[PDB]
Amino acid sequence: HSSLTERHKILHRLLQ
Amino acid sequence: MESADLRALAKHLYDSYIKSFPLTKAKARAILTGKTTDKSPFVIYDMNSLMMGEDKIKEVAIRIFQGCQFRSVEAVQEITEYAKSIPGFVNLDLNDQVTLLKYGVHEIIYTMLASLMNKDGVLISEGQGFMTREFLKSLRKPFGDFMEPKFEFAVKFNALELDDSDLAIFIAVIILSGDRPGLLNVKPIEDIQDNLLQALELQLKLNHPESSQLFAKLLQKMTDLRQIVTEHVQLLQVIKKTETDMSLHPLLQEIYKDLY
Ligand SMILES: COc1ccc(S(=O)(=O)n2cc(CCC(=O)O)c3cc(OC)ccc32)cc1
Repeated sequence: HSSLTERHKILHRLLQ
Repeated sequence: MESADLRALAKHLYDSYIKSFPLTKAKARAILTGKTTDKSPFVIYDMNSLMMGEDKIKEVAIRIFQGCQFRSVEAVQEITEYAKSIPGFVNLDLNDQVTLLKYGVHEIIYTMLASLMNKDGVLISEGQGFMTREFLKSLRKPFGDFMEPKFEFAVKFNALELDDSDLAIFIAVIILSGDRPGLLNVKPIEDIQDNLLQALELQLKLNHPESSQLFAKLLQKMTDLRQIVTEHVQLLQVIKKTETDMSLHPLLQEIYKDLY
């Protein structure tokens, strides 16, 4: 069960 | 939302747009028109002019592909900063924020690319260069098919004569699309988009009294952008399946992975 944030590390990081 | 609020939203977006995107349509068209005190862009029209101009801006086709990819990566970062400024966006489930960018970023890239294009070519490297449409089209099979669909879109899109203020809201509208695959919670997203579309409708009526049905025309372009992505992806597939040292930047890779 992998979330969007889990499979988009760079985007998640950009969003932070 | 009543008019005053819609106008405040439009200005809010415009200001963040200006802070997020270094090269605006205003600047771009000034350069394209020669109506700037700035020195004319260096023109890339062939292999020689490319190598030669690499002072202000493998094989040629692949060098151009890599330049574009470098730019896309920077554009995604700029679009992400802009998204975070759209009222309500950062209050959404982080996973939905990721989905909206995943699907929205390339559509926005093509939208903004139009600002940099005329029917003859496109501004590159902060507007310091101008690469010809003819040159791009001459790139060996796979690579010469990449930009042309974007030129064809840009020519029709540019005929709507939108300015940066119009575009700020339009891009926000595209980002806040509630029908992206895999969204966890559509209602909050559609609520925001409803406000943005209202702001857009008002913006276009005030800023373009002469363009009857401009809102309607612009709405149809949102769907054109989706088709461009579909075609682009198919072309990326060919590059993947039958090319030498071809590898995408990790940010692009995560964007395209499981896209649709
Ligand atoms: C000048 O700035 C830009 C920014 C984006 C574009 S683009 O049309 O989206 N585009 C994207 C890629 C690869 C990377 C990705 O898939 O994002 C690409 C490769 C090409 O090979 C010659 C031509 C156009 C390309 C064009 C110019």
